Amino acid sequence: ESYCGPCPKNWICYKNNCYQFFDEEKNWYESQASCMSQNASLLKVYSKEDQDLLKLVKSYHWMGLVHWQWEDGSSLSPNLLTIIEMQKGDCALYASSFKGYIENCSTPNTYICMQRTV
Amino acid sequence: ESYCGPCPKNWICYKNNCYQFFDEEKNWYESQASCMSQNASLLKVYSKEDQDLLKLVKSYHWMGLVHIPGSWQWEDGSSLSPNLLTIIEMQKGDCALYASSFKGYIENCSTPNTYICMQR
Ligand SMILES: O=C(N[C@H](C(=O)Nc1cnccc1-c1ccc(C(F)(F)F)cc1)c1cccc(C(F)(F)F)c1)c1cnccc1-c1ccc(C(F)(F)F)cc1
Repeated sequence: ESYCGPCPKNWICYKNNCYQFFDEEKNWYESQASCMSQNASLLKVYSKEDQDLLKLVKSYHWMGLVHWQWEDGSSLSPNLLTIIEMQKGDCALYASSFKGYIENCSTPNTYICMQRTV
Repeated sequence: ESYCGPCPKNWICYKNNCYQFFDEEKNWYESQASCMSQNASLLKVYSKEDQDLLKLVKSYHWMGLVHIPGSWQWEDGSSLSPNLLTIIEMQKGDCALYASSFKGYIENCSTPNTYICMQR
């Protein structure tokens, strides 16, 4: 047993990360700004074990991966995501299980915001 | 305060409730026993606000709602709140599957289904 967080009330907490799904479709840049306004960033995938809840995510959602590195400038670690071509573009949609579909950054999509606690 | 729980280590926490999805298909009675083995119960729906994450649940899963011939009641013996679930009959049964958004499908208790456990 343990506690999870800290997270704001409207976020799912899993292994001390906070996740929130946004159903209003936006391009990658507008989604990034939305997460920032919530003291967060777009989903960053850094651990298959500590983020194994992402195996259960359905549909396709902006994550913070750009052409590959994350918003915060950090690199994509190997053996975390299978990146699959789909549409010509420089952004990627998260899909289960641990897949990234390359997508046009200007195409509206739903998105996942995430806050790390440490 | 800003922490959620307590909950078992690898469960999801939301508004101080803990949830775990089980992909193994079991009948209602086996699912109930599985949650109890983990010091939990099958999903109980009490608030569309506190449990609005249930709007995002895909597919159908056992919850702790049973018919006692009476009315629909939860495992713990408490009553189903009105205006919470829309109950839809499509099989002869005394048990119910949760489906989004805030629906309960009457289902044969013996039919294997995936299930959701919950702890508070
Ligand atoms: O992924 C979407 N739904 C699955 C789903 O239920 N998947 C299953 C598939 N097959 C079978 C079962 C599930 C499943 C069933 C019950 C639970 C339970 F234990 F919770 F009870 C969890 C999973 C999902 C995944 C993680 C957490 C939750 C939640 F906790 F909210 F219930 C739900 C989904 C679908 N449409 C739009 C948006 C989403 C979505 C996107 C991001 C996020 C996140 F996490 F990033 F915020 C959450 C939801």
